[PDB]
Amino acid sequence: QVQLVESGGALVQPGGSLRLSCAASGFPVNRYSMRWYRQAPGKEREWVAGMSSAGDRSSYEDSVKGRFTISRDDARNTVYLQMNSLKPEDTAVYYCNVNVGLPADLAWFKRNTLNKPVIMGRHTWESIGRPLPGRKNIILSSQPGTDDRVTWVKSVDEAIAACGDVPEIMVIGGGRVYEQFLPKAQKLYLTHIDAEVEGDTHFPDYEPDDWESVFSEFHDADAQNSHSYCFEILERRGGGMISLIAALAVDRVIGMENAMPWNFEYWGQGTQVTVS
Ligand SMILES: NC(=O)C1=CN([C@@H]2O[C@H](COP(=O)(O)OP(=O)(O)OC[C@H]3O[C@@H](n4cnc5c(N)ncnc54)[C@H](OP(=O)(O)O)[C@@H]3O)[C@@H](O)[C@H]2O)C=CC1
Ligand SMILES: COc1cc(Cc2cnc(N)nc2N)cc(OC)c1OC
Ligand SMILES: [Cl-]
Ligand SMILES: [Cl-]
Ligand SMILES: [Cl-]
Repeated sequence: QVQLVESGGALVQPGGSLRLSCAASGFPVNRYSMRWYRQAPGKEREWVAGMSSAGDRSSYEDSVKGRFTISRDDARNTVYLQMNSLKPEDTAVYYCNVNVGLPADLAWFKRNTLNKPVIMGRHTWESIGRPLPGRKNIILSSQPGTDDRVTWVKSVDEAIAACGDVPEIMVIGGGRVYEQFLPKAQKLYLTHIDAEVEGDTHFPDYEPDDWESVFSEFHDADAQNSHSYCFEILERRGGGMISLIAALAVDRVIGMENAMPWNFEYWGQGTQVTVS
């Protein structure tokens, strides 16, 4: 039922302007984070621009910031991309992207990680597929890095060193990374999702008795959030920078086929912009 339909692509002269539209159906655009991507042949797709669900933050890749501006039309349930000072290298298929299923968890994750360094394993980096704005992104891999926009490290010790002298480091997944950082963690930020879903990755088997809950907030399933969910912050009974943040369904399920099973990603059909 969720549909994203882009229009507005055209042939434009260098230095010209264009406005793209994405007509959305099946969800209200002003209540989800929305992103634009583009892809030219022989190149990987790249994130272009995004706006947070709350509408209080927008982010752009360096080559388009200022030139491009993202906007959401409430009455038309449509997302726009205004594009100025267009260059031949802007030639690409442009399309919108949205995650649906549990937007409250993604807002909670953003609120609790902005302006902190995040550490993730290579599989989680591939699943997210874009640098998280406003955070230093640190990727664990035993192999050389493959993206200049983030910091690649080859060990737990290198990952922590790359965070520098900060008050808090957020470890954001996935299962293998959580297993190694849980014994160093002083705090767990957990979203518990009341969903029975198949998983191939689980959060590590921590002992609830060894943790004290200092924050607990219950929420109901609603029109946007498919299942009841709760936010919890635990502190280790009896100091350090490391915190884990994770969303757990029933039986500590966190992933399936390199995605979160309660999250559904949708992509538009694309519209071709040609600058010649
Ligand atoms: N909150 C949630 O519910 C979350 C769920 N997930 C889910 O987790 C799943 C992925 O988790 P998982 O499959 O365990 O993969 P991870 O995301 O933990 O990444 C694993 C990779 O990280 C690298 N790595 C791990 N430890 C080290 C180390 N000490 N030194 C160097 N490199 C290291 C290796 O990369 P290499 O092979 O290149 O060496 C390894 O293959 C996905 O389904 C994702 O959706 C992810 C994040 C949050
Ligand atoms: C920002 O979008 C994503 C974020 C995360 C990590 C994550 C998401 N939610 C919570 N509570 N903790 C986390 N560590 C994981 C993701 O997919 C695995 C994401 O893409 C949907
Ligand atoms: Cl969202
Ligand atoms: Cl990207
Ligand atoms: Cl290590």
